[PDB]
Amino acid sequence: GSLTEDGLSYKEKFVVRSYEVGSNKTATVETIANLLQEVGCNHAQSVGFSATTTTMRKLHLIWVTARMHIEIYKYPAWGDVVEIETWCQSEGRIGTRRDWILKDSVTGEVTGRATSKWVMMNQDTRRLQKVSDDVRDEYLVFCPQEPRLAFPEENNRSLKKIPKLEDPAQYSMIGLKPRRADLDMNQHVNNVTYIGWVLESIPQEIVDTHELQVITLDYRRECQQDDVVDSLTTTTSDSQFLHLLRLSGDGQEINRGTTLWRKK
Amino acid sequence: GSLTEDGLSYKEKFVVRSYEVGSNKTATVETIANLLQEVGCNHAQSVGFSATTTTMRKLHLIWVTARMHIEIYKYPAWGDVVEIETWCQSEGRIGTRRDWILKDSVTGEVTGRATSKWVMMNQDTRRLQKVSDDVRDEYLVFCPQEPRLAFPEENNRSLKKIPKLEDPAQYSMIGLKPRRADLDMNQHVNNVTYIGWVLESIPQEIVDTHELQVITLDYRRECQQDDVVDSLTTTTSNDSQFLHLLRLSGDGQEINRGTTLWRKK
Ligand SMILES: Cc1cc(C)nc(N)n1
Ligand SMILES: Cc1cc(C)nc(N)n1
Repeated sequence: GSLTEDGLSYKEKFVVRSYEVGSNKTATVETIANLLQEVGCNHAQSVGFSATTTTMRKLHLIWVTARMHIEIYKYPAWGDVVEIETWCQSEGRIGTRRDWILKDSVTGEVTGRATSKWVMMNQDTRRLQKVSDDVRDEYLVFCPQEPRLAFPEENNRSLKKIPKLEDPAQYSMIGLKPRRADLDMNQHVNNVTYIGWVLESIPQEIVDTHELQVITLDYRRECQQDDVVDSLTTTTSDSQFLHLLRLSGDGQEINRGTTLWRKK
Repeated sequence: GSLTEDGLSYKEKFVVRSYEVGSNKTATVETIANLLQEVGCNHAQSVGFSATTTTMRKLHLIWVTARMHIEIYKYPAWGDVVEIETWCQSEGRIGTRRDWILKDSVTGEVTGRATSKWVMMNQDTRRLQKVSDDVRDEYLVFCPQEPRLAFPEENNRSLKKIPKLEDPAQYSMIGLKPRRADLDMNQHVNNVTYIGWVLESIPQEIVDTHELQVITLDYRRECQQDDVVDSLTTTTSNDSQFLHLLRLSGDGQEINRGTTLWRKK
């Protein structure tokens, strides 16, 4: 991978691996979510980060995902080359936004796109807060000044309010515990695991007869290593579903989202 | 990736990804096991396989893993290039053997090596069978004629008999169900998931103060999508040895058994 000519975005090609595809011989949405996360990490290293800034490290402040939205038009097949272009952008005092464009390496056409909202939060306390001093100026030099959105369209699927799933849920997958492979380098549950857990309540018949077109996921709380999750789903409709991830015990909401599926 | 000059082995380089490393910023043993499986799939595709042969597809026979042995000297760090060289070899009427050599792309030294035993199974009835004469002459052209072992040694740990864990187990991880990410393109539980499940019963303190040096894993039965596994472990030993056992939570049907060796950091 490498930064573009202007240095305001990063590009990287990937070859789809055999263990990364589903029954239809095309990359799974979790594989795509992993590749976006990988290209975002490389963009952060290529600009001098480790993701954190100078003032963000002297003060115990980290970046945490608040929302992830992924729209796929074509899933790359096992063996295909896919180029993802990512970039950061300021969103005022709210936080940072990171967008991605998935392209086919042979045809050059956009096969998918994604957007994500990020918030501040103290590492040692887990608050929210916001700052504009050194922090805003530190990443402003690595972001395009004029608006560059992956989903520009006024009133689009990436900015909609997600409602809370009412009980009882139509479908459910209970007793979901994360394992060492689900944790990251800091021993925190990877954000991609929540995507796989949300899709665990989707019926197998829906998966075998439909393709996941859109997936919006709001992040409310972090599932810990010793926690157990309950995935809940209800059909609201193409097929639309409302999702809810909560701790098996108290019923503490950790995630909520929506999925759209097209007939094959 | 690409086949070597003689065409009797395949080489492929990989860049270690951020999501593929553990707490020590080095690739996990499951990531390594995935890269060996990926380089093995590309070697099969490059020689004209898909990894069944012409007679194997006609007779409804497939290749199944019976044993996996992995010995790691150095785990590649996040961002490092690692080149794995794999090759097939006939093992008489028992089956095939596939070996791997992990090397560092910058220093060129061997950072790990692995071996695996494969058997022929009827796709439909899941009945194991000895390799017939017609099948052996189809893949012999893609295997080196003279013995080429990754673990040649007189008494290596890749050919040792693994005993069954006695009850009660010292450590255990109960209620392990596979998810859609654990299944492969044929909806079968990936062989790498069993490695991650075996290590689920290993204490967190052992992981945080030791590095996995050797892992031998015998495959007895396959875990299905709707099955639940119980991982069991017992210490048998500076180095620490453990005996493992994977069994279905219900009936207690053994699906896997193995051993792990760990050295102090
Ligand atoms: C916005 C947000 C996201 C996450 C994962 N946790 C918290 N507390 N807040
Ligand atoms: C040797 C072997 C391996 C597996 C996964 N299943 C069976 N039946 N036999």
